[PDB]
Amino acid sequence: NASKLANTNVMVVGGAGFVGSNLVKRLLELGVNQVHVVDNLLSAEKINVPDHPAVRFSETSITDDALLASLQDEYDYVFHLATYHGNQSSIHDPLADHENNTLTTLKLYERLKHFKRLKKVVYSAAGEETDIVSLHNNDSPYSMSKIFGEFYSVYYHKQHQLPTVRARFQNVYGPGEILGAGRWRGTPATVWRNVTPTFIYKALKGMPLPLENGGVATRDFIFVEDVANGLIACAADGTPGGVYNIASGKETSIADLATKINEITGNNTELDRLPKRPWDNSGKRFGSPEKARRELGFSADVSIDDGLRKTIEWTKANLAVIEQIMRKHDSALATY
Amino acid sequence: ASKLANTNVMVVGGAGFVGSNLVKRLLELGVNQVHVVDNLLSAEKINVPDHPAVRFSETSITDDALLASLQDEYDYVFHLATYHGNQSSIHDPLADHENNTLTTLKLYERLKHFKRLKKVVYSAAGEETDIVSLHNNDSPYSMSKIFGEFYSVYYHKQHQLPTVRARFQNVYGPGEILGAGRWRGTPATVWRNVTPTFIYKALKGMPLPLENGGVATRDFIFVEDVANGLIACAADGTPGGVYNIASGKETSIADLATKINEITGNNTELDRLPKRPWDNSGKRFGSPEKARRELGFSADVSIDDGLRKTIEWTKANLAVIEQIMRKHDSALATY
Ligand SMILES: NC(=O)c1ccc[n+]([C@@H]2O[C@H](COP(=O)([O-])OP(=O)(O)OC[C@H]3O[C@@H](n4cnc5c(N)ncnc54)[C@H](O)[C@@H]3O)[C@@H](O)[C@H]2O)c1
Ligand SMILES: NC(=O)c1ccc[n+]([C@@H]2O[C@H](COP(=O)([O-])OP(=O)(O)OC[C@H]3O[C@@H](n4cnc5c(N)ncnc54)[C@H](O)[C@@H]3O)[C@@H](O)[C@H]2O)c1
Repeated sequence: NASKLANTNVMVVGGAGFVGSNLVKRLLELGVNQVHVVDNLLSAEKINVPDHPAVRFSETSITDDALLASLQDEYDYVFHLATYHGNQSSIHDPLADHENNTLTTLKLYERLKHFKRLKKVVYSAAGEETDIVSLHNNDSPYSMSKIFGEFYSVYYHKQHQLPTVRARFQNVYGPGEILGAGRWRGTPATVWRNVTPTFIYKALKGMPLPLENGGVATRDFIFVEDVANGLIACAADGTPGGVYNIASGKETSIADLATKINEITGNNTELDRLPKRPWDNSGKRFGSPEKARRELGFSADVSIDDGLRKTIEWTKANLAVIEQIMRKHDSALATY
Repeated sequence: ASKLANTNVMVVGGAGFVGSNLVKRLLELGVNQVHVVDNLLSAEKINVPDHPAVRFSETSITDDALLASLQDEYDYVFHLATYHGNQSSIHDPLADHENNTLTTLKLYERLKHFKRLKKVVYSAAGEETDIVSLHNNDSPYSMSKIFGEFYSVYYHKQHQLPTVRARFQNVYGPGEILGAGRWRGTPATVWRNVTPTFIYKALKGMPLPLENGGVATRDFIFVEDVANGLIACAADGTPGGVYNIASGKETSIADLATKINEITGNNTELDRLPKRPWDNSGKRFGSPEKARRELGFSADVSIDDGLRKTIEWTKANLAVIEQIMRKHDSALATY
């Protein structure tokens, strides 16, 4: 049913970003009529927005009142991917997080509530689906903002029939995640965004991979192209008011991540890994991909090896530009 | 309670119903100073006493200049501001967010630097658990109240802000003024809650608009008990903790109406129906046992006594209450 999006008008809030740019690429592949990207480039690079006849780019916050007022009821689908990137940035400035991570969703939904052409509004939430949450689980304002967007998604559906679908995912990696993308957001994580691109960049430079705690921790990585397809499946076939895990169902240890990256890149430097013991990942739960498979026919099948090969090829091909982007934060990094 | 003697206290939302009662009790307790911060969005200035120990900032707590001007000179902060209430919030979720979610966040973001604070008490909505459903929330107001609990837990864990969440519901008593504040979009601005609506109507000798035979029950709690409960939270509540401040006693709306009529001498009819098992089934009231055990707090004002006090206050102030109600006449007529 991904062809349901053929010849439709789509908005992608946060569409200049990592997941967003990949979603935009896939929408254009599927033959959408128009993509309206709304993105303030707070954590993104304009090089991730194509200069394409189906792509309209509004370089403005989705909280901007004038922008919101200017929106017309001409969208079939909306993908809400904006966030304040990410955990560490949000701890550093909870008010910057609120503006770009909680208020975004509320103001977007308040404008959309009277749009009648809307078939689905897909919200990227953070990471068997249950709708019970703990007040204690939340390590950052980012994590609270993500949860709050689910509260809003449920409310706008119940009260106003906004056809929301919540897509939960975690540990996305792949082409288009640029270290240093966007503005300085307070901490070194602006540069070193996530473990996979940090390790790829370091391995391409022939640097030893800074492996923490022997790399015993595991993550369910998911390739960004699979996430894009999962978000599309939610739009086309997800139940309004509903939620879906968009997940690989496969765990990789950080040590094995490092090893694969080193092997593919030919980075012949040491790795300080340790054997996993029963106490190392004992509490850990990963999201089941079963609901999305059963109800949407969606399966995230790109293997970690194939995904890493693609990501590494893209990173190598763009290494100079990535480095120019990272370097803009040299001063802020030095004084942190 | 006397732990607060001679302390400096801030009451955000201190001009409102619960707030004004809390401020009165704090003064009785002999606090050094109360700083009330209130934009009067749902409140009346006559609920702010002229008293040498009260300072009044007629300003939103989200105002940056006000926040920046605050100094680390408070022993206790009571955060009572909200966007009153469910109905208003549904009408305008953005007005709610500004006065109900953003309030908490910006307040906490300022206070996290303050090391004189012993306790920060947040009035949340109604054994205590910290698990919530994404589905339980009928309104933006409801979401904002829950969000404030999330923030309270976070700021304690991350920044050691000594928060205590106080959960209550169905407060009634002197100082709740029908029509208080600005028009917030719906007739609930006037007809705020069932108790003051019924008291007012009974005093005017009008039939009480009892809905569905009054089979619904509520755990009403008298406002002075809520104020003492908040104080017990401040003095002795565990940082990061939560306590139900509750009566543990249910009254049907039909019995509420009957009592109000009996006290006021309102001789008009009442359409009551008998309560059946399927009428309140599964409705849960908050246990007051944790607050009793840990803080020695119990809410002992009976419904009969509280209603008497409330009716007396209303009768005493009926003229001013009506003048306050009447400012919303045009807005009511067009709703
Ligand atoms: N990458 C992951 O592993 C991961 C995991 C779980 C959930 N998510 C969610 O997926 C979404 C996309 O994340 P990402 O990894 O692509 O990060 P990203 O930072 O690359 O993308 C987010 C985009 O939002 C934009 N933005 C920020 N504030 C805005 C505002 N006020 N108005 C409009 N646009 C704004 C940024 O400039 C950026 O382009 C986010 O909602 C994120 O929380 C991501
Ligand atoms: N009355 C009840 O039965 C009840 C039940 C459960 C929880 N509560 C909570 O108790 C607290 C007090 O409620 P109340 O019944 O006294 O209502 P209220 O409306 O009388 O008091 C709230 C006060 O907050 C003020 N306020 C609004 N926005 C503000 C802002 N931006 N900055 C500063 N002040 C602002 C209002 O002007 C008002 O004086 C609220 O937090 C409410 O959610 C009340």
